[PDB]
Amino acid sequence: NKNIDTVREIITVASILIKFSREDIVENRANFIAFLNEIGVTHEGRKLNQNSFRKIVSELTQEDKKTLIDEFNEGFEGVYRYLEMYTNK
Amino acid sequence: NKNIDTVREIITVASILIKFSREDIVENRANFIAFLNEIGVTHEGRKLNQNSFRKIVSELTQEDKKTLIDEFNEGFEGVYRYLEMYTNK
Repeated sequence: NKNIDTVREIITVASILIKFSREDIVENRANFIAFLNEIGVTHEGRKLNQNSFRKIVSELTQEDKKTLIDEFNEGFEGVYRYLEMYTNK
Repeated sequence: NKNIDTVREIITVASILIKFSREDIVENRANFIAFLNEIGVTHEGRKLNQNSFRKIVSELTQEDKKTLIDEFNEGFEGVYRYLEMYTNK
């Protein structure tokens, strides 16, 4: 629906790669975007574009992030340092 | 939010698993539920249970399934064969 929904399922997904200890895929946004289209993570039901990716992950409000922090306590903490930093453009 | 939302992020995560050729996890609902508790797919802001898992996948409407067909073109073709057959109880 909005931005969080998509970040949400890419949080789980990239924590798979963290679970398997393949943080290298996570370590670059573009490689990861490609990876996104490949395994089929969509935004608003559409394919996920390079610019429109960066706006989803980065431009979130504090609210959206608190909502992730509340539901994905330990999970988002770690992987959201990773996801944030690797798309510090 | 609703059942579809749940299946949605769990879909992409299991296409990760078949990307890595780890269909052993996908091949049974229970192993998958365990893995759901691992990576942290939380449904209605709550922990995902064995019975509550089977509802999310099963009770979907034809419209909900068609919704995933339309939004997750490539992915739900593949993984939703797999996902559906392995939880025909």
